[PDB]
Amino acid sequence: PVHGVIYYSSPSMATFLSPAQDNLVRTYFAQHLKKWVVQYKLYRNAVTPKTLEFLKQNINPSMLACVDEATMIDAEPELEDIIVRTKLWNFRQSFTIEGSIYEVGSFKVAIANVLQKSVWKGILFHVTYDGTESVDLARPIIQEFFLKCFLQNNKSVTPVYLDSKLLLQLFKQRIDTVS
Amino acid sequence: ILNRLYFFCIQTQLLEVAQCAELHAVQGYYSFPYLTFSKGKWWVLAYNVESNSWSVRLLNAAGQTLYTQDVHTTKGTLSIESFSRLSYLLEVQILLFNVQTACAAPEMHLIKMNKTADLTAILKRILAISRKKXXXXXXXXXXXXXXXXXXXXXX
Amino acid sequence: MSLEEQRTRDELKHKLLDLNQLTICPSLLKLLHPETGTVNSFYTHLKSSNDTENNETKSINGKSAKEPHHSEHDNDNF
Amino acid sequence: QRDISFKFMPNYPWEKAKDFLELENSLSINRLSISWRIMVSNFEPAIFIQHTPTLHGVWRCKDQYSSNQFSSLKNVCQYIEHHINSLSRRSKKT
Amino acid sequence: MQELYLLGVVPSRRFEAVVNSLSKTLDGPKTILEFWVVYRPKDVPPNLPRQPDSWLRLCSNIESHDETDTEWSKNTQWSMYLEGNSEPKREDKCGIRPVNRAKLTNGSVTEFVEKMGYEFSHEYIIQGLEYFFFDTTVRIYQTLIPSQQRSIKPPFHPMNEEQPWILHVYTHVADASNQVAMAKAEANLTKVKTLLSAFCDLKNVRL
Repeated sequence: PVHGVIYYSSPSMATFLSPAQDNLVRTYFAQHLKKWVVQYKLYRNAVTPKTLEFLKQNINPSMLACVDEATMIDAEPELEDIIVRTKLWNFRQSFTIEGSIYEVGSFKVAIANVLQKSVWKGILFHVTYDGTESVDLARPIIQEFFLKCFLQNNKSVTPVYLDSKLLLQLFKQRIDTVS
Repeated sequence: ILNRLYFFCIQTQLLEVAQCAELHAVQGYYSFPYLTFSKGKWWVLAYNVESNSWSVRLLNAAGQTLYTQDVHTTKGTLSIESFSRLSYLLEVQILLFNVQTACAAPEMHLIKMNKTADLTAILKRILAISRKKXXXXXXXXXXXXXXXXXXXXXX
Repeated sequence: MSLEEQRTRDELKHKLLDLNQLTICPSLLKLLHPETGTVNSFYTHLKSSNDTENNETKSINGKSAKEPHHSEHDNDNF
Repeated sequence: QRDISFKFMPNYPWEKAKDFLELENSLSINRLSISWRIMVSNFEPAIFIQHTPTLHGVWRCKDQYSSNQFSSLKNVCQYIEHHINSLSRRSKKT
Repeated sequence: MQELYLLGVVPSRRFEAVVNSLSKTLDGPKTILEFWVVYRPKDVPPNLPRQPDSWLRLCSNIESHDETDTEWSKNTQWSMYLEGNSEPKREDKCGIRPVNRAKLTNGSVTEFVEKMGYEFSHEYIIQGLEYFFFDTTVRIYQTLIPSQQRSIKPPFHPMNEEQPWILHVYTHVADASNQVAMAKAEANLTKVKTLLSAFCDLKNVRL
């Protein structure tokens, strides 16, 4: 279960890739980033940051992240949204990321266009493989086959490693979106 | 809805019959009723069934196509596809001979023998242009059977 | 005669080296001394943890993960 | 009918109960897996055959080659027939 | 989720008869034990609603969990509630208030209220029984004071020597907009009200 992730500057390639796909289609992965800032400054930072995000997960758990700066807490509600809605926390954008993991062969490809409400951000490919052995004897093998289909010129945060880890990584990747 | 069921159950049969020879039935071509099986483990040829009857339609695009009729063409299963493969690779070889004639037109030469069953309607020992089903004939007499095919060529 | 088939087993160890491309070889070599003294792609698809086997002169099972030189008694050299 | 070794491996929900209240819950919509370590080759490995009939809402083969998922038992039979055939051809390969 | 609460005092002098009655005319009893906690917001100036109901209420079933353990405070399951005020001038018919049943699952539980800046406030243990009636359900209250703060060791402290048992009929409307579902709910509670008025005196109460 060795996860992999890549950013790009080349929008709407996967839309052209799916017809080019030669293999099996499966569940359509999608998750939901959201901006959050406290309505008033007094929740400045640290213990009570203006930062917060709820990360909807269409895989299975539907367990929202409840992070006030490095404060993971899974929660199915949703109802917590409405609970937060009283007297707190302004909205502005979610720029949620739809996308559509597929089975292939030895390894599972995953795709997720970042369809911002603000037009667009950048494609975010994801990859998994049964790298049961040492990852560095496997990751280069993974990178052998981004050539098939071919991929070129990109931002490349692809950390070494079941999919739950991605949630922990989301904020880590959310940082890449801060700019 | 019942129409959907009749449409889908046949797929339920064939997919079980799809295990031998990975007929992934890739939908990257078309979702028309005729259906689109793929092949493995490898432009891409596309074996298919619909009438039901034996049929071949390599396409990308839409390339060379031809049909045959072995067996009842109703029930499977896997064994019948095992019959299919034998003639099928031979058909691919014939596609290769057509690649040759496309760029003499054409050689009377044929097999180039390969496995296995003689029950094929494809069929066997194809000559110039039209196939000459007479692989069973002696190689010296195969020229004579080919002459009989030439007699068929007159009409 | 048997030494050739054992050499084929050494070729299987070479296949384990191909898995390395994908120490134990020394102990496997000593096992080769012990033995001399006396489809698979689909197994890789199962890896796609795995198991496999090779006929003649005995049905050794080419289990792999590292590797497990299973064989048949039911002895299985490490 | 053709005499071939196999190993049926039952595990009923009601195998475990300490009272009728547990035996009551033994009967449920739960899947009931059943292993089937059929024995064919005296050399090549036995073909594991999972069987999981859900109550509502079945014959998962697994051999030396790759896993398979059926429904009709007859497909399982012919699936065995591919092995009694092609493996015999493998015996004929050398 | 718009809950439709009801209230009914039960003197302890006659409490057992009510139990023997309800058991013979309702589903259950199911055993009820739970440990409320309130974690207080502390911000100035207004507009903070800072309402007595605005104070948050985490909830946790504790009955199945063993008394001896002391690390239950996080290891136990938890949930979060708001419970807004009942709608104004609501009589005869049952009072109605919004409620939100949040849940959460992590090793970090209580800490989050501090992450919201909230701090410890009043807390109390509930014990009693619930009774099913299709959708509608009636729970009976005992608000025992814990022997120690965040402790689960009996005896727990009664508010008084003769604490009334606080009967509480309720049902949970999926959404206020559906007057149809409101009708079915008001109907069900009406039937319950008739069903147990013979040996108790329920009434609407403002909140």
